[PDB]
Amino acid sequence: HKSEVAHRFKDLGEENFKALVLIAFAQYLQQCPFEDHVKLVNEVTEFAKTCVADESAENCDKSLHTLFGDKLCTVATLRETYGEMADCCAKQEPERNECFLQHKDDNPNLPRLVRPEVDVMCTAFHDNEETFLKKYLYEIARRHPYFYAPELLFFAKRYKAAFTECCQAADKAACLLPKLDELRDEGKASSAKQRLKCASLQKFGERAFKAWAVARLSQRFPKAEFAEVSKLVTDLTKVHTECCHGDLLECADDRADLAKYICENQDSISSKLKECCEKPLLEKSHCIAEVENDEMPADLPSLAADFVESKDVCKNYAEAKDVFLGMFLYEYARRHPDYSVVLLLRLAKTYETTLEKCCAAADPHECYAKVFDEFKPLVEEPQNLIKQNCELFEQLGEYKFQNALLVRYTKKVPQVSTPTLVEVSRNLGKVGSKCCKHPEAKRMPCAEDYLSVVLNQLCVLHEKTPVSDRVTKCCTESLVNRRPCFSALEVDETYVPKEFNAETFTFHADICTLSEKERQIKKQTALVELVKHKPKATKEQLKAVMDDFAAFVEKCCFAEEGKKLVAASQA
Ligand SMILES: CO/N=C(\C(=O)N[C@@H]1C(=O)N2C(C(=O)O)=C(CSc3nc(=O)c(=O)[nH]n3C)CS[C@H]12)c1csc(N)n1
Ligand SMILES: CCCCCCCCCCCCCC(=O)O
Ligand SMILES: CCCCCCCCCCCCCC(=O)O
Repeated sequence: HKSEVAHRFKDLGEENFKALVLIAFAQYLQQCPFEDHVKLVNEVTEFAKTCVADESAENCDKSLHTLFGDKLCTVATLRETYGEMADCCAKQEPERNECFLQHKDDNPNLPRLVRPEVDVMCTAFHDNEETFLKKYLYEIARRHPYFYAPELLFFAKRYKAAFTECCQAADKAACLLPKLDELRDEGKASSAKQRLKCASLQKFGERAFKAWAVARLSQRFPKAEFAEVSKLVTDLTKVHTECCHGDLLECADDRADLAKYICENQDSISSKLKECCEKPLLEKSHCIAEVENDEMPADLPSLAADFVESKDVCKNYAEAKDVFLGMFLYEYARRHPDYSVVLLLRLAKTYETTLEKCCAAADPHECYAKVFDEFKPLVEEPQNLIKQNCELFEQLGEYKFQNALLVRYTKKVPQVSTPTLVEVSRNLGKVGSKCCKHPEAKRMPCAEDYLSVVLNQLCVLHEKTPVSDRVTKCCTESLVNRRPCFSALEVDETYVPKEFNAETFTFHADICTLSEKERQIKKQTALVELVKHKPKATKEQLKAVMDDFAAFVEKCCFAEEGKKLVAASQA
């Protein structure tokens, strides 16, 4: 268009425009205070209004990158605060913005955000609602420079709904705190899923990402033909490649073009896209990315005809292996939306290995004739883990299930630090409470999403501080074999028990006033140290020690009765 900034202002609207501009500047100038960014937003917005009134006005014909880069280089504190980022200003726009992207700090050293009191938040939300929501956008954008800015607007509007409803209820804290914990966890999980998917795209290559996209899209859109799914996978791969690069402009236009195409070909893709495609342009791609699974045609034949019993299995495979394997993934994924994506990739890799061996053997047809039998043990393994863990979760509670996982994982790998074993087991316990409530149709896909972000953060700290050879051996393994190995870990019999420290098991009455979360973490910390001290302790012996601890904590609310509890448990 003649004035691109005017076109953006008319499409997004003034409110969304200012919010997106605040996020854009906060992701590049992460160290500048909130008041400086509010001034920059008002200046860009006032300039955009001159272009809407007259697209032929001065500088209105410049590109968004030029206008943004020129405005980024007008900051007086650019040389002193960001240093090498000021050297980017001596380059032309094609190289200047790339120089800006290279200086985005994915891990800035900013202090933790502290949740204010409920009465303070509600008062602040009432006094100045706009700056309240803008402060949220500023703090999260500067801490996550690659966070998709429209998705950040999606969270900000949910905070507005949370404070609007809860600050007028009879009990504000009971209403607001569960919603804030939900928005906090989903926000941290969103940025964590983006970082993992971007890092996996650079390491494992584009082929592995397309294989993942084929499986997930075929589950999402089972009524679509393979040519349609393959066209969506190509566009989706291009979208993620650029969104991972950091250029917000190219990322958003790609997602806009993809959502526009999907909404224009609903009859060839899915029937569940009626609601998402009626939403505004800013919310299309985000909505489609979380659309519900469509129903399968139900008239789908078996896969043995095209992939097992046909005489041209090796011929069609030799013509284009990834296309043939992609068609195998497409057909298997559209028929099993209850499987996890990594499970479908597990079956595709098995079918790929089989064809490589069989198509070169003497009798290929007889060789891969029983390939589907290899898929059954691979499918039963996660299914039996879901039933085994959800049944154990049903007998116990969330806290008791977390303590059950603590003893299991401490015996298997006691070399891991105690706060890590506690934090991981608590998160794995929340995975069980969230996914075991779903029916079996959504249990395995639910577990995959939450386990992928928990197993990665377990090794996000273990890669910086290695302490176990078995843990780091399977976080360097393939992505489809990461979870199966963690389930295949065994008890370390060659582990000498840790020395008994009296100060470790020593407890004081200060834990009786602490919150429930604090008393649990303190009790769960001592449970790991007990297993590290006596890994050969039976489940019956361990329960007797835990039952005496719950009774001693109730009676002591000191050190005299604690000495008898240590000596009795040490026998
Ligand atoms: C910007 O914050 N300032 C606020 C305010 O609104 N705080 C809210 C509160 O308690 N919040 C929560 C959360 O739920 O923890 C959070 C946590 S969400 C989050 N935190 C991270 O560190 C991160 O990396 N990613 N994500 C997604 C953010 S602000 C909001 C405020 C209100 S009155 C006042 N004086 N300050
Ligand atoms: C039409 C798009 C085809 C995309 C390529 C599909 C290749 C399937 C390979 C299956 C095994 C992959 C395992 C892995 O990459 O981790
Ligand atoms: C979320 C990044 C892509 C945004 C555009 C979405 C286009 C349709 C995606 C369909 C759902 C895919 C979800 C997934 O692959 O995990």
